[PDB]
Amino acid sequence: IKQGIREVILCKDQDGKIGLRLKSIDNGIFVQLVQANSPASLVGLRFGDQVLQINGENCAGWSSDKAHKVLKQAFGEKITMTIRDRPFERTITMHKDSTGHVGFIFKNGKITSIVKDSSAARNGLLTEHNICEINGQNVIGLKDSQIADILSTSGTVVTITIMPAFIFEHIIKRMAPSIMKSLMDHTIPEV
Repeated sequence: IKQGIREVILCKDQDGKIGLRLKSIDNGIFVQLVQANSPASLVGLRFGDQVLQINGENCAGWSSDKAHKVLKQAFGEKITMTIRDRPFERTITMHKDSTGHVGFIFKNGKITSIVKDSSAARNGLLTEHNICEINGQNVIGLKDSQIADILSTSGTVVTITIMPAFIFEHIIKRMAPSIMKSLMDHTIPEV
């Protein structure tokens, strides 16, 4: 989680699209969905991200409907956005043991238990937290088996980005779980 506000310049695709859905939370506007292969993913917008401004207009108190509206009525040429990076999330780094375990049980993305003497324990991982990303990759809507596969196919060092479930549940709300599985950008970023 990069601590600060950064600026991104977007450009609508051939189809007029930017690949973004935004959700109103606590009188801000947050990224609910980033579509793979979109101007939004290229410029590196992330699920969870706060949008403070669009085109220099403040977003405070905007509905989702309204933020969606504004994006459609902007010249594709240059959409400036000012972004606070994943303010609702934290990242934990952990080490697998000899037996290739970090030390927790989870279900539907939600960590539900932590195991004694594990790295999960030593690093103070919490239950009631939804997994957002592993080792830099968005894992939301993937099935547990897939999430579990990512964890085995990772090095010894595992980095998890987590979000309190109450907040996660407020964000994905009004999002059908297939759009997540299919459309939500699950790719390693591109250099």
